[PDB]
Amino acid sequence: GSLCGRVFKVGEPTYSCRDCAVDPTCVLCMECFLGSIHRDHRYRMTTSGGGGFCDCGDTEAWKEGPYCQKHE
Ligand SMILES: [Zn+2]
Ligand SMILES: [Zn+2]
Ligand SMILES: [Zn+2]
Repeated sequence: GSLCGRVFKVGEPTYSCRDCAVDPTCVLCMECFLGSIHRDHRYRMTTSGGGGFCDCGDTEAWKEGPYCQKHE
């Protein structure tokens, strides 16, 4: 498996799963979030200030479902 790694653009929607995130900075991009188990979870969408990365593939960032359909 691989890691997404996408750099967030100013104003890009970011996705966090409150159930599976190891800490509050753990964030997924749109196309990963919708191809993962976390869409049926308690989640939150916030706008990125720019920078940071999509945490898809980072196994230590998630308690469950560290990968989406694209990256697994
Ligand atoms: Zn991503
Ligand atoms: Zn992904
Ligand atoms: Zn989740």
